Amino acid sequence: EAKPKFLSKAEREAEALKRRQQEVEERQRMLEEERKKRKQFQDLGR
Amino acid sequence: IIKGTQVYSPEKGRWTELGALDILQMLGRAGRPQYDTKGEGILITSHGELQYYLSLLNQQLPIESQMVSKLPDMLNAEIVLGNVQNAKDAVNWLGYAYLYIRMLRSPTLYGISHDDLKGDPLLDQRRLDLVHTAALMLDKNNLVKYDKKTGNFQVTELGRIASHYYITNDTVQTYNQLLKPTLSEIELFRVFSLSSEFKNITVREEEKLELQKLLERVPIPVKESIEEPSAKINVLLQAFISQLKLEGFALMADMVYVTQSAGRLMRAIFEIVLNRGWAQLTDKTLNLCKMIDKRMWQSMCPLRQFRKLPEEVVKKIEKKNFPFERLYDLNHNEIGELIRMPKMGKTIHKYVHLFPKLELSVHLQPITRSTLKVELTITPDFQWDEKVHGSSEAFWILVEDVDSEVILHHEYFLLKAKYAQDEHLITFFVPVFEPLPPQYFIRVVSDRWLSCETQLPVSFRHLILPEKYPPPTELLDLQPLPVSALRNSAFESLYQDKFPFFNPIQTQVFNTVYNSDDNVFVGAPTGSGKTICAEFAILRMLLQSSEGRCVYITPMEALAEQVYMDWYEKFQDRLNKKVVLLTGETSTDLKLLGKGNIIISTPEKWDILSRRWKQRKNVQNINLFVVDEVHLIGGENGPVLEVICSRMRYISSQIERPIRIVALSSSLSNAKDVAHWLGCSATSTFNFHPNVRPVPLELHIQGFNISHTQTRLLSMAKPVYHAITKHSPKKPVIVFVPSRKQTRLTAIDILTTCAADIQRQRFLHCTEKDLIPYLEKLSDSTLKETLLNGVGYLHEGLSPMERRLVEQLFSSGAIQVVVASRSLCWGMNVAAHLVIIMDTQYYNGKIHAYVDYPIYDVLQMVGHANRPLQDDEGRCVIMCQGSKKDFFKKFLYEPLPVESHLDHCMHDHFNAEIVTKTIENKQDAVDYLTWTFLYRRMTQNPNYYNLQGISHRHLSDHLSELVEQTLSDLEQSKCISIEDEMDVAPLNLGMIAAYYYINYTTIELFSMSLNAKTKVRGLIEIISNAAEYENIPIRHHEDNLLRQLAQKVPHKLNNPKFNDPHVKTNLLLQAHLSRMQLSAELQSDTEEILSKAIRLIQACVDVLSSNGWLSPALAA
Amino acid sequence: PWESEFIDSQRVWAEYALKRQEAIAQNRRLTLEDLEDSWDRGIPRINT
Amino acid sequence: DFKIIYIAPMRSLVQEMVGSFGKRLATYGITVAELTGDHQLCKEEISATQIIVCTPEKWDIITRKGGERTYTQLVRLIILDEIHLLHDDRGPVLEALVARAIRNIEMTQEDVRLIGLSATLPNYEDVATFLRVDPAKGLFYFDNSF
Amino acid sequence: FSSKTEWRVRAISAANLHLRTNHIYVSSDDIKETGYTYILPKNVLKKFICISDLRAQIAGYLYGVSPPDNPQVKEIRCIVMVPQWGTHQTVHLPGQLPQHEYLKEMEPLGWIHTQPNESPQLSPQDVTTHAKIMADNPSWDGEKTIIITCSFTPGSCTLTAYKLTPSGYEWGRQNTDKGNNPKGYLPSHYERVQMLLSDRFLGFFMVPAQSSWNYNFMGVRHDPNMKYELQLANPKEFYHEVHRPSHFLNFALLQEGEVYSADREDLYA
Amino acid sequence: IKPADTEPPPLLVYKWCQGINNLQDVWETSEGECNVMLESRFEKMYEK
Repeated sequence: EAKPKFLSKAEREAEALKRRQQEVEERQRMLEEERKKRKQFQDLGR
Repeated sequence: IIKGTQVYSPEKGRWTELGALDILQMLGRAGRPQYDTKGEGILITSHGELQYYLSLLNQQLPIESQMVSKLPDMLNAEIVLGNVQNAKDAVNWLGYAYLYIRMLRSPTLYGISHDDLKGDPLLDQRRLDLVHTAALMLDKNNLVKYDKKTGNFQVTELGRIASHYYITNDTVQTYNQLLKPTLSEIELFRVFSLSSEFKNITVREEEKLELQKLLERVPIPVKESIEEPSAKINVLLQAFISQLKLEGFALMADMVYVTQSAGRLMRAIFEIVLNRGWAQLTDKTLNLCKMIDKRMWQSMCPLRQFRKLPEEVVKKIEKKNFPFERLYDLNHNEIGELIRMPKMGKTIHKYVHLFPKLELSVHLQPITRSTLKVELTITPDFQWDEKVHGSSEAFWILVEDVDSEVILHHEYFLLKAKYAQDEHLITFFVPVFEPLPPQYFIRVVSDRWLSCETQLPVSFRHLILPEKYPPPTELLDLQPLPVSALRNSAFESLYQDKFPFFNPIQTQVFNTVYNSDDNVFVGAPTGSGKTICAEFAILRMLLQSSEGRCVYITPMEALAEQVYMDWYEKFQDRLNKKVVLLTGETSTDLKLLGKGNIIISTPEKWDILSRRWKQRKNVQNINLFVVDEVHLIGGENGPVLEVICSRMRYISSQIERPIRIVALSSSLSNAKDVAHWLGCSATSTFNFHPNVRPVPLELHIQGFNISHTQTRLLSMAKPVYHAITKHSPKKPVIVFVPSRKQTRLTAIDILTTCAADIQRQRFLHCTEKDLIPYLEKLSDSTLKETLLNGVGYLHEGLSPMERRLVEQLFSSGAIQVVVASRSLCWGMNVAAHLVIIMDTQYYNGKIHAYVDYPIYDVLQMVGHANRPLQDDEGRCVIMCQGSKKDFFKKFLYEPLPVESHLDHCMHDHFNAEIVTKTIENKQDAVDYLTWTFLYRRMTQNPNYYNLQGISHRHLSDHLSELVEQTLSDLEQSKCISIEDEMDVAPLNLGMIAAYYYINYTTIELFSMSLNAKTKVRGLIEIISNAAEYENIPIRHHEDNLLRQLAQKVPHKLNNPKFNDPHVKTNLLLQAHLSRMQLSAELQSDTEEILSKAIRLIQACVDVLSSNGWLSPALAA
Repeated sequence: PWESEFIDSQRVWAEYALKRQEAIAQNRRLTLEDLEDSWDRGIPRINT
Repeated sequence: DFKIIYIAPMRSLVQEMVGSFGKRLATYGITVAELTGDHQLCKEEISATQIIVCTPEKWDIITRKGGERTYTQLVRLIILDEIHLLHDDRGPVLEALVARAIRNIEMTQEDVRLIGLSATLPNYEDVATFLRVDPAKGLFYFDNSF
Repeated sequence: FSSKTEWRVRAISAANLHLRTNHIYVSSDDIKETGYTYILPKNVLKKFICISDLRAQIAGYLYGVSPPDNPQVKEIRCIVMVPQWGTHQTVHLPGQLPQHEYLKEMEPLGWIHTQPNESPQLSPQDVTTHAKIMADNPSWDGEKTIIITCSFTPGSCTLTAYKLTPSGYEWGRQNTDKGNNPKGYLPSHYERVQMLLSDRFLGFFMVPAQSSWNYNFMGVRHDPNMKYELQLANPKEFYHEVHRPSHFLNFALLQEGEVYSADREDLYA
Repeated sequence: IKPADTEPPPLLVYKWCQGINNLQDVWETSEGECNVMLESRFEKMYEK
C-alpha cells in the first residue's frame, strides 16, 4: 500500500524465489500451451 | 655531378626541374673540407634551364615570395587560430609576410603598377584586396563566415579541419559537397580521390596497363573508368593499403604522394564526418585513417600493427581465420598449437596481450525524460609497453543510436601511460528522443590501432524514464507590487529607498508567502530575488509574534556570510530583531539559537543542532524554516541539506505547531517532488522557468574542441577578450576560471591581448589618481600590475582584505574585468554584465581526471550576470569543451532536475537518528527514510536509484535493502547493535560518531586503529586517515612540493603516495604543528583541515575514554 | 491500370534518379542500355 | 625553462640534425628530437625536449592544431635553416610561420629570437626585413668566395 | 558466379541501397483480415535493405511482441541476422535458431528475406524453408510466424508478408525438391498477412558474436549444423570488409618492395 | 491549380484520394468529426 514495509533479506529473497518460481511456471505453462497450439496447427493440415 | 636536373614531382604530376634547395645542397657536397683544395660541381641540364642554375649558384636568383599560391590557406590558418578576426587584422598579418616586403620592393613582379605604389605607399589597399580575395575564396568554399559589411571573419568547423590538417579550401569544398551520411566505403575512396591536392594527378597511358592489373586486384570497387584520374588515385590508395608491388616509377611516385597526402586527407574527412555526427561514415573514415597509416586492411590480422612479428606466422593466423578475439581466451600453449607454431606461441601471446583492449562498463541514470547520464568506466585489459604504445593511447568514445547513424556523443579519451591498469570514469549526457530506442551503442575505438574497438550496447529495455515534468508556473502579469502592499510601516522602512515596486516573481509569490501560512516552494532563477521571498516569510513570522524564530539554511558558508551581512543591516538595524549566524561550535550555537530570531546556517551547522531535537527545545519551536537553494540537494554536501529538511518536516509533524517551510531554489523541473517532500501545495509551489528572470539572460556557449585542457585553457584566452569586446565593451565582466593559478594567468592574458590592440587601459574606467589608496592596501604585486590596467582577479589565496577591496573596485565600476576562481562563485558580493565561464572543468587529482563543474556551480556563475537596475540584459559566455557543449545547452535554459544522493551518504544520519532513538527498529528506519527527498525521487525517477519499478514491492524492498545495508555497515563498524535482526540500538561508537559529527567509517578506523600504546607520533597518522579529509583537494603541481614537505616535518611517512588526500593532511597537520612556512594554496587547505581537526581529536579522546586507556587519551 | 501506372512511374523515376546520379558520377550520359527496362514506363514516359 | 625550434626544410636533414645536435649538446643533457607522429606524439615530444628539429610544415601543422601553445612562452629561439625555401612552393609555410612568430612578438611581447640561415641569393635584405633583422647588427651576407 | 568483377558491380549497386529505403511499398492485397497484424519498424527495415544485396538473398529472423492490450497485432522488435549464405532464390540459414537472453522476452515471428525481383507468389523455397524451420523448432507457431519478402523492385522495395497454412507446413515439411517448381506446390500453401510500417517505435538487430552474418563469400565456412552466439549489435553491409576476407587477405606480402620506390619526404607527418 | 504539367487528371484523382487518405485521423468520427468534400464549378467563370 502507501507505507513501505521493511522486508528482511531472507524474506526478500524468499519473495524473489517465489516470484521467479511463478514466472518459470507460467513460462512452462505457455510453452505447453504452445505445444498444444502447435499440435492443433499440425493436425489441421494432416 | 648532378645528372639530369629532372625529377618527377607528383604534386605537379609531371617531370619538373630540381629545386633550388636540392641543387644547392647537392652542390654543397663538392669539395671535402679535409682533403680538397677545390670542389668540382658539374650540373648537366637542358640548355634552356642553364640560366636558372647559373643564377642560383652565383648569387643571382632572387628569393621571391610564393604566398599568393597559398594565401587563402594561410589566411584560414590565421582565422582558425584567432590571430586575425576582421579584415584589418588580416591586413596587419599580411604585412608581416614576405609577400608584403617583396610587393613593396618589387611592385612590377607582383602585379602592382608604380601608379598603385604611388597611390598607396604603405600598400594597404593591395593587402585589403588580397585579404578580400582570399576571404572570398574562403567563404565560397564555406571555410569562413565572411561578411563584406564589417569585414569580420567567423571560423567554421570546416575551417578548423582544413587548417588542422592542411587541406586546401577547394578540398574542403569538395568534402562539403560530397560527404553524405550514406556514403559507402566505395564512395569514400571516390570522395578522397576528388581532392584538390590531386588536381595535377593525370593518368598517363604508359601505366594504364599496370593500373588495370591493380583495378582487378584492389578490393574496394571503383565506380570510375581507369582513364579518369580519380580512379587512379583510388586504386593507388588501395594498392598501397594492400601492399601490392607496383612497377612504374611514375606510378610508385604517384602512390607515395597520394598516401602521404591521404593521411591528412582521411583524417580531415574523419573530422568533418565526426563533427557532423555521421556514425557509419565516421567508423569507415577512422578505419581508413588507420588503414592508410598502418598499411593493412582491417580484415587482416591486428598483429601486423606490431611490426616485430614474422609475417609467416601472421599469414598463418590469417589463413586459419578465426576471430581475433578468440586469441584472448587461449593459453600460450593453446595459441601456439592453434597456429601450429609452438615456437611462436609465447610471442603471439605476448603480442595479443599487448594489443589495446578496453573493457567498458556502463552505469546509466535517467536525468530527465530527454537526457541520460552515462557513466562509462573504461578498464584497460592490456599490458602497457612503452615501445609499442608510447606515452599515451588515444581512443574515441562514440555514443550512437540504434541505427548507428547519428553520433549522440563523441569524445576523445587519452589513456596515459601513468594510468593504465585502472578504471577511468567518463561521465557524459546523451539525449533520448520520443521514439524511445532499444539501445545506444558506446564504441570506444582506437585513434591509431586497427581492429581495436570495444562496443557496448547500453540497452534501454528496463529503462524507466522519468515522467515528462509539469510545466513551470507562469509569470501572471501582476501589476507590480508597491511596498504599501506590505502591512507594517517598520517593514516598509527597509524597502522604501531600495525599490518602489517588487519584481514580478515577488508580486506573484507575495500573497502566498506574506499573506498566507503554507509551506512555499519558490523555484526561480538565480537573480530573481528569492531572498526577498525569504524576507516575506520572515516578516510574516515577525507579524505572528515578535519572539518568533526563523531558521535560514544556505548550503554554502559564504552565502550564509553574505545573507548575514544583508540581514544584520536589514533586520537587526531597522527592526531590532536579533539575527545570528551559526558557526561550527555546538556549545555556542544553542545560545545563538535561543537568543536569535533569524538563525542563519549551513546544513552541517544545523545538522549538529537538529540531531538532538528532542533535547533542544529551541530546535523544536522554530516558527519558520527557510531553505535557500534546495536545488543544491543534488550535489556534494547535499544529502545533509536533505536530511535536515526531512528532519525539519518530521519535527513539524510532531510538535503541536507546524514549522512553516519556505524552500527557495533555482528553477526546477521536478519541483512537484520538492513540493511534495516539503509539504507545499500545488498553489503554493512557485516553480518558474529560467526565462522568467527580471534581467533577461543571453547565454552563449562556445565549444572548444581541444581535448587537452591546458591547450584548451590557453586557446580560450583570446576568445575571452573577444567575448568581452563583442558582448560588453564598456560594462562589468566576471571571468570564472578553473583554479587559483589560472586566474592570475588569465588576468594577464586579457591585458596582453588588450595591449596587443591599441586599447591599453581600456578596462580601467577610472583614473590611476583614484587607485593608489586601493592599490597600496594589497599584498599581491601582480594584482596591482593587473589592476592598474583595469583587470582585477580573485581567488582563495587572496586575503579578504584584497578580496573585499577588489570587489569594491569592481562594484564601483572603476575596473571592468574581474577574473575570479571557480570556488568563488558562491562568495562574491558583486554581479556583472558579462560573465565568461572559461573551461567548465577542473583537475581532480585524487582520480587524475578533469571532472566537469557541477551544474549548480555553473548556475551560480551564470546568475552572477545579473545587474538589476543598471543593465537591460545579462550576458554569459560559457567557453567549454565541445564534448560538454550540449550538456550545457540542456541544463541552463530548461529548468534543473535535482536528484537526491542520500543513498550513498546515508550511514551518518541513520546513526544519528539511532542515537536519538528516532530509528529504534529497521521498520522505523524505512519509516524515517520515507520522510526524505530520496523516497519522493525513487518513485518519479526509479532507475537513477537502481530501482526496477515504482510499485510498493519494488520501493519497499529497495528501501529495505538500503536500510539493511546501511545498518549492516553500522553494526559491522560496531556503531549500532541489532538484536532479533530487527531492533537497532546505539552503541558507544555510534554515540561518539553522532555527538561530534564524525563519519561512521572514521570511528570505525579509530576504534580499530587505536591501541593502548599509541602516541602523538602515530595519532596524527590516525587523525589524518579520517574520512573527513578525503575531500581535501589534490590539484595539479601539488605532488612534488608535498614531497618537499615529506623531508622536513618531525615525523616520517611509511609509504607516502602524494596522490593521497590523507598523507597530504598528515603533512599539513605536521607543518601546522611545526609552524612552517607554506604555500598560500596549501595553507588554504590547512585551514580546511584544522576546522575539522579538533572534533576528530575529541573523538579520539572519547574512544580512548570508553576503551579505558589512560596514556593514549592523555596523548590525544 | 492507373494505380499500376503510378506505382511504376514512382519507382521507375526513382530508378532514373539513382541511375542519373550514378551516371553523373561516371561523368557520362544515360544511354539506351540502362533505362531499357524502364522503357514504356513512367507517367512522363522514360521515352521522353 | 626554454625550448629551441630548429626548422630545417627536408626531413632527412632533420633526422641528421637530430643526431648532430644530440652529439654536440650531449654534455648539457639537452634532449634533441624530431617532430614526427600524430599530434599527441608531437605535443609529448615538445613537452619532453629542448631542441625540437622539424620541417616547416610539421611545425606549422603543430601551430595550427595548437600542440605547442603551452610551450610558446618557452620557445625563445627558432632557427630557420635554409630560409631561401621562401622561394620554393613550400615558401608560404615559412612565411606563415615567421609572420605568426613575429606577430606574436608584436602582440604577446615575449621576444623570440629568429635565426635565418640562407644561401647567398638576392633579396636577402628583404628576408632581413622579413625576419625583423636589423641590417646593421643582424644581417650577414657572405658571398660564394666565403 | 562470375566471381571476378561481378561482385564489383554488385558491390557498387549495393552501395546505393539506401535509396530504396524511402521508396518502400507494402503489398496490401489478399489479406485475410482474421489473422495477426505485423508492424515492422522502418529503422530495421531501412537497415535490412541497406545491408542486403540486389542479387543474393539475405535473411533475418524476426522477433517481436504484441503491444499491451492488442494481441491481434505483432510489433516486430528485432531482426536477427545469423550466419547465412544465399543464392538468388533461397537463403541457407543454419539449423540453430537464434538463442539469446534478449530474445526471451520476445517471441519468434518468422523471418524476413530479400528477393532480387517481385514475384506475386511466395517462393516454394521460402515455404519449404519456413516449414523446415517450423518442423525443427516448436517455438515457431505457424499462426504467428511469417515470411516477409522485401523484393527489390526498380528503385524501390516491395514488402509482402506471407503466412503458412496448415497445408503448407505439411507440404514444406515433407518436401525435398529444392527446385523452383516442386511437385505438389499450390498457392493454398500460404496466405498473405497484413504487415505495416512504423515511425512510432524502433527495432534492433542481433548479429553473431564471434563472426559476422554474411557467409556468401565465406561459403565453405558455413555449415547448416553450425553453432553461433548472438550479439546486440548492428549488422555490417553485404560487401563489408569483414564479409569478403579473401578479397583483402589473399595478397602477396610486400617482399623486396619499396626498394625502388620514390623518395618523397612526408613533411607534415 | 490544375491541370499541372506533371500529372494527368487521373494522377490528379489518385493524388487527391491519397491526399484525403493521408490527412491526420481523417476517417476518425468518434469524437464527432466530419469530412466534407465540396465540388463546384465557379459558375459563368469565363463569361463574368
